[PDB]
Amino acid sequence: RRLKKRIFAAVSEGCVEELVELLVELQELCRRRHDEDVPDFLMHKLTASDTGKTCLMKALLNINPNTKEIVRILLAFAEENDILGRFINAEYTEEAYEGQTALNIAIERRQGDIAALLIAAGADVNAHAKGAFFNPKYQHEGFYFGETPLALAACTNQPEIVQLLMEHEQTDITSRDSRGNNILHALVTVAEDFKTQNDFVKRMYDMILLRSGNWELETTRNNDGLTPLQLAAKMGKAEILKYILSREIKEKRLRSLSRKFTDWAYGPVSSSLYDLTNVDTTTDNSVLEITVYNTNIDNRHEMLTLEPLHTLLHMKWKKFAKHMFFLSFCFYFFYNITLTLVSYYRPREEEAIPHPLALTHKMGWLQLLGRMFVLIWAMCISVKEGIAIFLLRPSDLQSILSDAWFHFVFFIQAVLVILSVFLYLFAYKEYLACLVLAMALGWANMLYYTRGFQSMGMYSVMIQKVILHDVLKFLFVYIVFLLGFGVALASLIEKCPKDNKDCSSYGSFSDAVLELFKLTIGLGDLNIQQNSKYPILFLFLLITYVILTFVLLLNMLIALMGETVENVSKESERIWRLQRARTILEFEKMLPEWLRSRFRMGELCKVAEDDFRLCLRINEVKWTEWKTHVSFLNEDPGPV
Amino acid sequence: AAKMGKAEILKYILSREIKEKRLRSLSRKFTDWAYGPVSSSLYDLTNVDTTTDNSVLEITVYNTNIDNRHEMLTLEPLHTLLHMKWKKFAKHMFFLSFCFYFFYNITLTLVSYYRPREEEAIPHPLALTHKMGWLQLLGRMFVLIWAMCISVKEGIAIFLLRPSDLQSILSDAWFHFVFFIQAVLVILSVFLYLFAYKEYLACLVLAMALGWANMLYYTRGFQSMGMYSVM
Amino acid sequence: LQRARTILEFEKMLPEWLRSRFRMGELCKVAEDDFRLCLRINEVKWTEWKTHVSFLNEDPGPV
Ligand SMILES: CCCCCCCC/C=C/CCCCCCCC(=O)O[C@@H](COC(=O)CCCCCCCCCCCCCCC)COP(=O)([O-])OCC[N+](C)(C)C
Ligand SMILES: CCCCCCCC/C=C\CCCCCCCC(=O)O[C@@H](COC(=O)CCCCCCCCCCCCCCC)COP(=O)([O-])OCC[N+](C)(C)C
Ligand SMILES: CCCCCCCC/C=C\CCCCCCCC(=O)O[C@@H](COC(=O)CCCCCCCCCCCCCCC)COP(=O)([O-])OCC[N+](C)(C)C
Ligand SMILES: CCCCCCCC/C=C\CCCCCCCC(=O)O[C@@H](COC(=O)CCCCCCCCCCCCCCC)COP(=O)([O-])OCC[N+](C)(C)C
Ligand SMILES: CCCc1cc(O)c2c(c1)OC(C)(C)[C@@H]1CCC(C)=C[C@@H]21
Ligand SMILES: CCCc1cc(O)c2c(c1)OC(C)(C)[C@@H]1CCC(C)=C[C@@H]21
Repeated sequence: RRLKKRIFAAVSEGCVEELVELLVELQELCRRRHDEDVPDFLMHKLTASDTGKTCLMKALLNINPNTKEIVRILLAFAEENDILGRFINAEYTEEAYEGQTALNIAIERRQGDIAALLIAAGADVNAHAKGAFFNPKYQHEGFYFGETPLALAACTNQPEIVQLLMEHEQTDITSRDSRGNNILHALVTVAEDFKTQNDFVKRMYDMILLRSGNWELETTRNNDGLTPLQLAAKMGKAEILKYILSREIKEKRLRSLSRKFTDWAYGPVSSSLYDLTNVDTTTDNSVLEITVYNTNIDNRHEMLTLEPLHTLLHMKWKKFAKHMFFLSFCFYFFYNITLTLVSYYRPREEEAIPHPLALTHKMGWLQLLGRMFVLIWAMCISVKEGIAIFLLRPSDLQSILSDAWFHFVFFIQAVLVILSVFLYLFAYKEYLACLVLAMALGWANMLYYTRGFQSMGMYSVMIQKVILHDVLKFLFVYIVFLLGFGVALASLIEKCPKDNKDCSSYGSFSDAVLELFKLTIGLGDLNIQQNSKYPILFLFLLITYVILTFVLLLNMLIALMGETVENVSKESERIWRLQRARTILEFEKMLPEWLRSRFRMGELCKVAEDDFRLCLRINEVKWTEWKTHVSFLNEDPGPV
Repeated sequence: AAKMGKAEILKYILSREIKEKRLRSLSRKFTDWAYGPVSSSLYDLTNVDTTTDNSVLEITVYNTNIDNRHEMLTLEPLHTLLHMKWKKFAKHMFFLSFCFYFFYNITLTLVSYYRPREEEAIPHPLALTHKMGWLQLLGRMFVLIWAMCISVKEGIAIFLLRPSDLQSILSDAWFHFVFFIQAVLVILSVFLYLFAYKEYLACLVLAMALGWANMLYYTRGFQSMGMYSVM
Repeated sequence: LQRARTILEFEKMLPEWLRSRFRMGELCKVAEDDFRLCLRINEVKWTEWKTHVSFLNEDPGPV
């Protein structure tokens, strides 16, 4: 293998003369040495076995200003000895790198000129790469282009090569990779925001679709049942989603491939009929379901401006969800009042036994429907939220924000009511402690129903983000000081002469924690005389607790100050639109078949000749940029 | 460049790529490979790690006569190098610290509210227990050994205090003293009580209150709490 | 910053055998007659492109 290793060193450096020298020798060699299987042994003297790497690969992996040459001498050599098929179509063999061919290397190293040669020489254009570096799971183990040479040219912004590969036949544009993705899914995969990758996926996602001329690639489910449209929604790619929905192909013969059919235009005013094929919840998983109920991404706020949704969210509220949100509040109001107008009349007395909420049995009519409404609606929450418990594929944060703080307290409230009626039934006196939490949890949870009511809605967000993030810290350090300084003053106190009982406020530890607790809130009375060994030390630990406590309270107002000036005006108004969206859809999931169909949005359209699809009209006004409006669906400018 | 605090020049010395051949040997940014956007850059750690004597990672951190030590620690054979040392060994040792310093104050505290809150003739507060059960033996004994342990150790941090330009005040030394004072007041008392003095109680109580407030120190490897203990 | 002092102050404590085990780095053939420690830091960059020529090892990736 001396001739083998030296030719590898030849393509490496760039020595063309030294290459042509051994070029003759391998030509002189194979005629008489190891004949009768010439092209196999000849190839075997070019294969870097245990890797599959041939000379042509070794040439283009290592680019030098003298590289266009060494390719040509090997290609003309492949022509003479007739190995041109297996020569170019050879691939690596190891699992870490499989399928990587010559065309795969040339498209990466920006040698677009050499690419045109290898394609014309008969390179398998619809190649693949099913290795590990080419299908990583974690980041920074490799690069996912999509197991086609076309994708690597498009993902890496090589439009000249994409056009050339595209025009050449045998270029199956409807191909599919290992994980089922076609060329369009992969472009949705590798696409970041404008801070990162500039815009070229938006431009290259356009170029392939315009020329394709069919509703084929945009309607392909990879393996898990996802189109490029749905895939863009799940991963959280906002820029590409803005294009897919609001796509106008003004050039005729491809107006059919649009979703922005302009109904008409009279000067500044125009009417754009967007489409709602797979955006509404009529079918299975859609944008409006994925965009809202997803939690594994972070930018769900920015997506809900994209505007066959925002108009679509608002109209669902005006129709049905505004009412159902209020019909909810009236029953949940009547419930707590019922639970409360039992709790302050029957428990505040004792004869032998009161039955608190059980089957009334010797009470008037007023109290029958009272107690009965509690148990049925108590079980009703107790069941329902439990399904929301179960369908809780882990909300990435936790029980904490984005919804699940509230579905538990609803659940806990329902359990504690029914739990008590079981406790009381056997014998137990523990019924009262459960009704009282059932009130206090209930009243504080009426605060929940403030989201379809604006500015209050933003206020119920700010309280929540504040009782998760800053106050929880302040307690945790306020505990350790209180419990810390609590012992110090609870131990410095000494003998309580029984002749002078209740000798001091600070006695046991339990009293020290509270009489310090009353001090913090601004309540009670203080006298530095309490029976102690050191009245000088007994105060220094107290004035200590005043200062050290006080300092954190200033860390409080500034830590929220450093939170509110950055967040509120953008934070509250936007996540409010989010949680309001879940409320709309969650009601739409409830509705029966006949009632949902009646309230289904949309209006039919003749967007083109052989094309009827749903729509949603959104008028607008625009003055700054003008045109001689030519793209009309219907020429008559206006309604009717 | 590290000692004087010159950040711009340090950014160049570490991340130097001499792409032109014949002088690639003079680099510290050897690219292992590159496949399109993804690449792998093998930076160097000749005199950046603490394997040898005074280095960047020792000078950049322990220096106080400059002001811009923050901006330097982004320069990135350090930031990656700081983070990996934590994941390996220092995350654990920081928590093994907190458990013993937790068990210490609880020990010091579960003596302070049971024996001092009574008086017969004399209680021996923390001395050699001598007619107590096993629970109280390892209790008192753990206090004195670990009390001396802080009392010694921080004292070396006292001595190796080429004046931290501010003072005892910020950038570290506010906390190494209260650790020291806490350790002194405990052992100081056991000496005071030994002779005859009644002053033992006043020292145990500061030993608690200083101790509990200094548990706030151990909040730095735990993020957002860590930023709160700075503010 | 203060987190950095905590890391090193612990590293100053560690005995000889335990420090050597936890020593970072990996050997490299950066050049012909040159072996030195290293630390791999991968990255991602999209805005500026080039026909990458400066390779230590030609095989693009781990292993
Ligand atoms: C976060 C902490 C937990 C939160 C809790 C939240 C709720 C607040 C909790 C309130 C509890 C209030 C007192 C309860 C009733 C008394 C019983 C008791 O506990 O004490 C008994 C023993 O215990 C002691 O004497 C305490 C000594 C150890 C202090 C531990 C503090 C740890 C904080 C570390 C923080 C780590 C920070 C880490 C930083 C990274 C003595 O009590 P007594 O005199 O025998 O009892 C009176 C008798 N009576 C009741 C009949 C009248
Ligand atoms: C024609 C009528 C036939 C009956 C249809 C019945 C349909 C009702 C649906 C599903 C039927 C099954 C009921 C299950 C009961 C428990 C569900 C539950 O929790 O509900 C909630 C109320 O949610 C509601 O949907 C309101 C229920 C009041 C009756 C509405 C009738 C009018 C609907 C047509 C109106 C058209 C008006 C538009 C203008 C033209 C109670 O709140 P919660 O316990 O905290 O629940 C969590 C959810 N939440 C926090 C987001 C609120
Ligand atoms: C600056 C203004 C803003 C901030 C202000 C600070 C805010 C608060 C910060 C911190 C809380 C501070 C603690 C206060 C406790 C005082 C009372 C005490 O310790 O002893 C007393 C009670 O003792 C108990 O009841 C023992 C504790 C029981 C466990 C429940 C703790 C409640 C905390 C829930 C946390 C909810 C978290 C949910 C929200 C996120 C006396 O003990 P006793 O003798 O046993 O009882 C007397 C009656 N008996 C003799 C008849 C039995
Ligand atoms: C194989 C084990 C053999 C033993 C090795 C012994 C090594 C220990 C080192 C030095 C030995 C000498 C000890 C001197 C005692 C006083 C020092 C001191 O203050 O310590 C501190 C704890 O600091 C620690 O280092 C933790 C000590 C607990 C034992 C750790 C054993 C596991 C080490 C291997 C773990 C590998 C796990 C990684 C995953 C694989 C106490 O806090 P402080 O008093 O306030 O001190 C100031 C410093 N501080 C504020 C920054 C915290
Ligand atoms: C008001 C914003 C939403 C809300 C509702 C609640 O029901 C409660 C909330 C918050 O905070 C906690 C969990 C601390 C409360 C504990 C006890 C009660 C009586 C109520 C709990
Ligand atoms: C909490 C942040 C760090 C800290 C720890 C402490 O130990 C103390 C701190 C601060 O402030 C002073 C010095 C005023 C305290 C004096 C008395 C006590 C009981 C504690 C002192």
